[PDB]
Amino acid sequence: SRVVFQAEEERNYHIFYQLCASAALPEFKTLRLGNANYFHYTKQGGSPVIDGIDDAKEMVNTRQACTLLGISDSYQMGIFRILAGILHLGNVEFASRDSDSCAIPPKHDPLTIFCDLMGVDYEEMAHWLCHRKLATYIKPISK
Amino acid sequence: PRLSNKAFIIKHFADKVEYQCEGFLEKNKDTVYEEQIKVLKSSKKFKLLPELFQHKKTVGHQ
Repeated sequence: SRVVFQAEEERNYHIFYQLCASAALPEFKTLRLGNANYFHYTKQGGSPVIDGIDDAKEMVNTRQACTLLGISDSYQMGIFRILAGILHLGNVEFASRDSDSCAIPPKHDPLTIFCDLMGVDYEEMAHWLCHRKLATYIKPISK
Repeated sequence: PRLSNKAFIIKHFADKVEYQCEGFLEKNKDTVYEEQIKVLKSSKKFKLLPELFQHKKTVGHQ
C-alpha cells in the first residue's frame, strides 16, 4: 500500500527519495526526475527530507553495496530506471469522458517519459490504461 | 465505539486496538489488468523488465 499512498508525516520507501536527491547527477539524466514534491507517489505525506540524513550520500552507499554483491553496473541502471518509471507512471492523470469512461490528455509528459524509459509503444499503453478485455469485446472503464 | 459508526475495536493478545474504517477498501484493492502486463513483457530495449514477470487478487489475501 505504501508504494502509492502515504499519510501525514510519512514517506514512501527510501530508495525513491535517494533517487530524487540524486537527480541532477550526470548518469541519472535519462531518468528525468524533479524533486520529491513533483511526484504523486512521493509527495503525499508532506515530509520530503528526514532530519540529519543526506538521501544522496545514502544513494552513494546503496550503489556501493550493490557493487560489492555483484549487481553489475549495467543491471544497477536497470533497477533505477524501473523505479523512475514507477514514479512517472504515478503522475499519469485521467480525464473523464462520455458513458462513464476516461482518456489521457493529448501528448502527456509523464506518460511519454514512462513509455520512453520502459521501451514500449505509447499508444498501445495509453489504450490499455483506459480499456479492458471482457471475455471477446473491448469495454471502457470509469475514471 | 459508542459515538462512532466508522470504527471498530478488536481485543488482541496484549491490549485493545481501535481501528478506523476510513481507507480500508482502497488500500486493500490490488487487481492488475492482464493487458497492461503484456505491454511491459513484450519489451525490446530493456533486458531486466521482462525478467521480472514469470476471482480478484487483493492485498489482504496476499
